[PDB]
Amino acid sequence: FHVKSGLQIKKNAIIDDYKVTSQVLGLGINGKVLQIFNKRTQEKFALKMLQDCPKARREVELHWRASQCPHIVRIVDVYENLYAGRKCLLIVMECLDGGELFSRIQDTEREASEIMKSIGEAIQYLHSINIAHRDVKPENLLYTSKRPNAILKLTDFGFAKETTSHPYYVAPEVLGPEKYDKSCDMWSLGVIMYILLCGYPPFYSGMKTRIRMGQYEFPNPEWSEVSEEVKMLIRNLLKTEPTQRMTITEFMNHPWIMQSTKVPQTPLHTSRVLKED
Ligand SMILES: Nc1ncnc2c1ncn2[C@@H]1O[C@H](COP(=O)(O)OP(=O)(O)O)[C@@H](O)[C@H]1O
Repeated sequence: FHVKSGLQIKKNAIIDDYKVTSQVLGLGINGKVLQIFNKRTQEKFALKMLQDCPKARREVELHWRASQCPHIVRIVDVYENLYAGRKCLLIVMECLDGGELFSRIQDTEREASEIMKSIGEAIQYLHSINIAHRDVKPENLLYTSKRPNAILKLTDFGFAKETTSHPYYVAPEVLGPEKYDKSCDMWSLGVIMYILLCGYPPFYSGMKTRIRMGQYEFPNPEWSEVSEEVKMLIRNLLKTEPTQRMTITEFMNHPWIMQSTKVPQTPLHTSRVLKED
């Protein structure tokens, strides 16, 4: 009987259990994400502050329900305190330090693969529980440590969304209509995989067009040493039509992804280019 705990919105002042500092781990939509310390254990953690409101509690739940996944940043616990006469939602997160995906990179095809593989997993799990991130951009991919074995994790559920309301032989369609399709998630993947391998994004900067038109290239030299197999994989991800685009399940099985170990240590110009513009 495997069961994890349900989420609990703590009401006591976060200050008693934690020690909040002025350091800024970073900025964004909701504001500053401060670095905090756990008194009794003295470990560092990220603190996110949301206005308490229905939409917010939904996000938090989704993320908390997905923290059981290795490659998703974990929510240690959440508070509902009173901030400025305003009822807020304080979220404590494991503190990722390694830095954003591309940074670490700039600062082998096989490595690019392995990276794609973990991002894939972050998505496979979310989807396997009916959730679409819908904001899988590089920025939201931080490394745990600076160490060489740091692990990659996806974060930010400000747009996370439930795709499911309300017979061994029945088709997935019949199971019911679930919209908000995660396809974009698979698109974000292509973009990322692209950038990794060469150092720049597929669609450059009438860009909104080149996209809708779905017109890009694997410019030489950059892609001169890249397999048509790897190339073919980007294409099925970069399909302009959702329903035509590859599935997360089909991605995790594609050879390049499923067998990183056995993938060419062919160098990539990435860092260089990545640093050039
Ligand atoms: N758990 C974390 N560990 C380390 N840094 C974080 C963490 N969460 C957020 N950050 C920093 O704060 C910024 C805000 O991140 P994000 O989760 O995307 O929230 P939002 O997009 O709503 O601003 C990130 O770009 C990052 O630099």
